[PDB]
Amino acid sequence: DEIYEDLMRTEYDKRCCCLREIQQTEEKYTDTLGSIQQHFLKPLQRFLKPQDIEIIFINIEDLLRVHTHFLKEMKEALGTPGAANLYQVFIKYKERFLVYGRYCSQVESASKHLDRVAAAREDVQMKLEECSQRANNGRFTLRDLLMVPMQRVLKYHLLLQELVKHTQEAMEKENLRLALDAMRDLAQCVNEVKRDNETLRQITNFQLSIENLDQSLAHYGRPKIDGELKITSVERRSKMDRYAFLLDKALLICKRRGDSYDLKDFVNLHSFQVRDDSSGDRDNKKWSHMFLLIEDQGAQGYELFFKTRELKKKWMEQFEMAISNIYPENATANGHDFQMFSFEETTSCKACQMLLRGTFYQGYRCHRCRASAHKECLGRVPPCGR
Ligand SMILES: Cc1ccc(-c2cnc3c(N[C@H](CO)Cc4cccnc4)nccn23)cc1
Ligand SMILES: [Zn+2]
Ligand SMILES: [Zn+2]
Repeated sequence: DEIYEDLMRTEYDKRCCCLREIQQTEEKYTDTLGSIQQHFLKPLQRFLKPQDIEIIFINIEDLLRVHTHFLKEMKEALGTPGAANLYQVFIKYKERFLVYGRYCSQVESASKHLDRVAAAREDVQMKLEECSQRANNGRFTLRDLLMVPMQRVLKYHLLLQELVKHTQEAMEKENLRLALDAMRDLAQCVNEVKRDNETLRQITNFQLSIENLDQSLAHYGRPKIDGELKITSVERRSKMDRYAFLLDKALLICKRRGDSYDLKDFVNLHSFQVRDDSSGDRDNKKWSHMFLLIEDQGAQGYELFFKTRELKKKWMEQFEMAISNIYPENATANGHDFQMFSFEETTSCKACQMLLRGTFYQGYRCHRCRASAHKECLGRVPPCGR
């Protein structure tokens, strides 16, 4: 991005040059956090209402407080001849940079609110231009500066990557790779928050469209796939034209009515299994591509028909992915009973002790002992009722 680019401006040169670059951009970034606080946050408190400040700036002050201490510890480690303790700074501050979670989640809606407050008031609109002049001579608006903290967290792993490449001492190279991994994890934490928020928006849209559904879709996990299909059942053997929404825990069978969809059948995937039918084959005919969805006690069996082989293939992989998410490998290992969970507060995995990243269905919780864990960590968790 152009705004970040403009704001941030021998074999062992490269190694030493990278250290200067890291320290320079960190000072430049901490001053930018200071600029938002002094030139925008304190003067706008006299204009905007307290709730508007809370929404637009979020925890910006706490970010500045964390980076003030980070730049101080960075300077001491880089200062000492050798800079061998630099890796320890990045490892310690990865856990301190958790404060970014709240920021990353709320920043898009803070930008939207800032636009609304400025559009409604020429008074605020003129004060926003005034602040930009006193801080950066109008080169950067508050709108662009509030997006800078997010651009910055995604740069740390690109900075340490270059430093690792140009480090020749095998022990310092190995220690810096631990700091590089920890920074690569921080960049993944951002993606999980953006990705989960987009899922939460998609769910909201589906609630609007689906009629006669008297339940929140958030209870069924993540949307998998949605689309037209033909359906058959044991008691009604003729193909019914339908629209289906597949989420991790449920399949909704609806009837399309322009934009609106009327719920006809609710299928709870905890009790159902997928069975392939290769009979409709070699893409012979439209609507001949079928698989079965059978209830685990033989109570019901649905035949699902799709227009093409490509479509049927895609739906089958998504049903497999959904049932694997309800019932993952080692879900009942060591006395536990791990089930899909959406965590409100910041939580760590009982097995690897790492964060359950994101804002929606981040992992699993055993209902018995209440231990939290990642999908791939279930078998490693301590036995239920230690
Ligand atoms: C740079 C960066 C660092 C960390 C994050 C980040 C990613 N996921 C979380 C998290 N998740 C919890 C569930 O454990 C729910 C939750 C989510 C968001 C806010 N508050 C609570 N807690 C703290 C931070 N988190 C994102 C970006
Ligand atoms: Zn884990
Ligand atoms: Zn348990």
